[PDB]
Amino acid sequence: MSKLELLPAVDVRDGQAVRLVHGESGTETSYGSPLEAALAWQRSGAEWLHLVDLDAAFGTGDNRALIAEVAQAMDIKVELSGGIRDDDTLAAALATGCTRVNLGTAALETPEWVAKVIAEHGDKIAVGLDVRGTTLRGRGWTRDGGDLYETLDRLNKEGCARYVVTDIAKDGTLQGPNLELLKNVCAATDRPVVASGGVSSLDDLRAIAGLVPAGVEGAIVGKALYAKAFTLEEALEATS
Repeated sequence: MSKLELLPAVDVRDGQAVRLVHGESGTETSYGSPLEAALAWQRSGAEWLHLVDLDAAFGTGDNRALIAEVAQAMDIKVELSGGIRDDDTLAAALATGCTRVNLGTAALETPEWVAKVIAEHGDKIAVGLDVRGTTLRGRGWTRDGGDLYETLDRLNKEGCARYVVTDIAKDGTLQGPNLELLKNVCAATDRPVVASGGVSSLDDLRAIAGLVPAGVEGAIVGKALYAKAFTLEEALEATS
């Protein structure tokens, strides 16, 4: 009923809260302590934290203990992502008591594993779709991931509860969300869609909120909050 969920992000690389541009390794701007960033969002009224281990995502080690420390400090909902691609990584992620995880690369690379984990864990699983036109991209050996609609059909029919949708071209660039893409994904499923990437302004958040009736549930917000484009309090006011 008009409300858009907001998920301020903390992405971790080499023990730091960082923002990348187009999700590309080596474009890091560091914002200091992940724990302090997460604590600040929570103090500012966040209902969700979107917490990401980028080292795990990129295959350059991991920040497992730090990610756990951050999650333990949260009294709010936590959506956890980054290199979750096998049983052991999934087990540790879920042991945080996070509200849900995101699987990204895994859905392209081992579709049978994603099917199994959806079946076993239900709506504790959401799948990230990283879209270039109509093609999906991952972080393993797969620049080609598959056709967007074929992957959505397979995941829909396997019972996937929720999708996290990113246009790599808008990521960390502050150029506005890809509304056409979000709406195209809403056409292709009845499951909730979470927008990820591209937010630069309060008006961008209002535009994403305008898609709630079409099936967009929330928006993950990174660079604009760290850049102080607006305060989390202002964002919360604008998204009902």
